[PDB]
Amino acid sequence: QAVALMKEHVQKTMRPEVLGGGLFDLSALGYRQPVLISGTDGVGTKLKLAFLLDRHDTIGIDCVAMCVNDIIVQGAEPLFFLDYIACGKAVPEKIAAIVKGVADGCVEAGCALIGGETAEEYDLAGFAVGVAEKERLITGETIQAGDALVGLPSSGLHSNGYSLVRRIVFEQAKLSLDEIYEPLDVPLGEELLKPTRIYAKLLRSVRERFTIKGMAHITGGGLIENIPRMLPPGIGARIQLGSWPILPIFDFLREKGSLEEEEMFSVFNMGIGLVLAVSPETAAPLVEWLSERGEPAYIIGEVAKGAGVSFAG
Repeated sequence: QAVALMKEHVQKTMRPEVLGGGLFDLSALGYRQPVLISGTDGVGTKLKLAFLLDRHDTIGIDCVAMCVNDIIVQGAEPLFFLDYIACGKAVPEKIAAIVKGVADGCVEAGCALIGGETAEEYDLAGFAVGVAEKERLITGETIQAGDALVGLPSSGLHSNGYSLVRRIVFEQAKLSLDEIYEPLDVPLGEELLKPTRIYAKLLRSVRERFTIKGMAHITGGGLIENIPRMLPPGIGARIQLGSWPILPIFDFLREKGSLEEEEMFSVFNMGIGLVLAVSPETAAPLVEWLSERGEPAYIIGEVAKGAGVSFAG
């Protein structure tokens, strides 16, 4: 049954270009000068929570999101994904649940799960491949002083800063994953397990109506480390504190862990999972457009001559 359920999950991700191992017929898409963008990633310490809660049908999404979000910031469209599950002994139902999350993420990203491997607690590793029109690569090179930074909200902690989280919730506060602590509105275990947002579909819609000069996926190192990766040399970012909603989970962690402001921004996404750089005149229109489709967005700052990220207000 587990195997049967596993095949059903994979089948949902299929797209017409997949030709029965699965091959991907790129020629069907009609790219003139195709450039392949790939990436690999592991969930990380967040996996430890999956173990403790015996809930494995969502971490697969985090895995897919980490690989896919990094691909789309370069302007690529995700094509296919492959997973690698390592474990002591393989329990069918367990593997089936891990794959289900991967498939769900793949469905959200629009990429097909064309391959997998279960080799004999566990560890998950994902690999995504995307493609972009060579002359349509988003490099951030055209970003100039004065451009606006529009941030799209994260769903929560996403997949970074879990080492610190585990230290705070287990070593320091000695909390229970089943308890509800204010300002959180659900059990801590559930909050810490919320899957990472996948921005693939949204960005594909946005890019059809607007010119995105650059993008940054907020992962390791937070806003501080990732925003500069999309900016040209000589250009820095000025973030306006209080221009976007800092999710409760972060206020919770700051309190329960007696954390300093700088450490926070150096580890957590603080509420923003993807930052977009656009010309000044595009900022408000973009935000309004997203608003009408039920997507919140915030003008979190602007770029300026210099380098690095600084905060104000």
